[PDB]
Amino acid sequence: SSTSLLFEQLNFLILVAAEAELPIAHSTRKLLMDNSCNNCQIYELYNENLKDVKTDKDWFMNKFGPQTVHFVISNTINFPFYKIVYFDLLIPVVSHTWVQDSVKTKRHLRTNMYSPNPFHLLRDCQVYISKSSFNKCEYILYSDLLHLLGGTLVNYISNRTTHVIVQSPQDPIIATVSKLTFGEKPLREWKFVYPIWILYHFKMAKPLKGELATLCELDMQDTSEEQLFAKWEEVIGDKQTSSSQLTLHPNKTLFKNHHFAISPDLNFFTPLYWFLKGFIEDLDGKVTPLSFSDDLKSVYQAFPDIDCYIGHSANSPILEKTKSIKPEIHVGNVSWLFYMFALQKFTPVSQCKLIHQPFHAKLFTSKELTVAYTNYFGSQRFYIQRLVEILGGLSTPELTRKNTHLITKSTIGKKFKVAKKWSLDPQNAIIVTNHMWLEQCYMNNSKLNPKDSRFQNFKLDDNMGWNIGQIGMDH
Amino acid sequence: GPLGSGSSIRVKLLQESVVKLNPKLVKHNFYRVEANDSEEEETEFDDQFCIADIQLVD
Repeated sequence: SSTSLLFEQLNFLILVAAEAELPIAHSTRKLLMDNSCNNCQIYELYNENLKDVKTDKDWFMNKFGPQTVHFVISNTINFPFYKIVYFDLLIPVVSHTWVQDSVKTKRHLRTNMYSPNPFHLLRDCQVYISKSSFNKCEYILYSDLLHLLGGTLVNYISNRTTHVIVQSPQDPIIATVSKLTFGEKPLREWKFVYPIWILYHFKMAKPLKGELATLCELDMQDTSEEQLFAKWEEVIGDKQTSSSQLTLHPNKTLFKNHHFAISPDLNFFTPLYWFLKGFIEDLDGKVTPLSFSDDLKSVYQAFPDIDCYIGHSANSPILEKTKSIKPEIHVGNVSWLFYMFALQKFTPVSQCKLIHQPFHAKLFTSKELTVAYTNYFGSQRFYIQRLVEILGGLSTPELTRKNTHLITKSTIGKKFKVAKKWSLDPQNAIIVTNHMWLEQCYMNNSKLNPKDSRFQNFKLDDNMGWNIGQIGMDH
Repeated sequence: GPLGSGSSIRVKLLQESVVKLNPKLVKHNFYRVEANDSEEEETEFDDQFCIADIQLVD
């Protein structure tokens, strides 16, 4: 067998679901070891009586740490710590073929296509969401659902972009992307779709096909609001009940005895509000939209069951007034709802992540904070994109001289080597720092010094608790 | 809310391709990509890319 440094400094956990799977686990461990993995654990699910022990984050960190686990190798998601591994710790879960194909092709293949989660219906998609179609709260919601469906969000157009999400034929991005020609050969064949392409997969938990697939395609004749409304109603309207969305997410009373007040600073396209309201009510929750003209004391007196506030911005005066009337109210954003849906448990915001509270005012500008990142995998990449976005900056998967920072947790790879040299060049002077700088800047709402020693620690993978997304969580 | 006139989008292009790009598109900037990591068989290990900021067409 051949050897390489492909998996240098990475830790793997192989979950064996049945005795017959042991030879596959052995061959995968050999592949990992021959290509220089740091550590490879094999864990036989069938050989412990796990149905009487809480397999929570503490259990997982104690059993498989103290170092982090970079990848879980499993051909199934049917193990009782899947949600804490995947949705909390943000560790990818991939089939054995991810290892086999990554060795064959001598590279770290994207993990999405190898997820064994049947709800990851968009796993093969690389999706660009147009910022000239959507406001910030719409963009964040569509990004959240795309991510929950296993797709990849991109903020650049390339010949690998599979879908471009647009609101209407009036978006100028349509003609711009269509003019990306060379001579006149196109960069690729483009698929422009309305956001109901995402929403249908999320609501129905099955692939789009037939006429409903065609209705999600951009139609340049849809020049009126009425025509857009009509397509939304046919594709995700009340006659399309969630046929198998609850098969994969069986807690139909997730939001029972909760009643959410929806802040007016969420200015959704109205059929998108209807989608969100229906999503909550389908989980036995209640919904009351607030208006800028409401007398809040009157509203909360009439609906004393309202116990949650959902809003976009931390600095909304509506939220300030709400907290003075209801001091114990849960204060979250829309992302928080979808995180509880993923966890299948109602969870107070203080036990969730930094990205699940109404967002701070932008701390940085894009001129100050345009960051490349490296050595993150899977949902960690989505998290850093979101964190940089709500700090006020821009993120890039590529490294260029436009970048102000490189964010990394280790010293491996080409970008770290290049950026370290650039940091010493006065003509460039990029800053290399770890993700805890981003997290602490946001949590403290303050521009911390990225060269502090705690942000120059590039051995964070030595402790699983330093995984990105852990800062800010209450036990 | 949404970005409007005069804004741009990011386009990742082979460096070779830039000189052949539609001359009617307005390029705000172009940046050479360094330390590219191919994560798909469709990208070759030594492909040289750039990022172009392309103005939205009027």
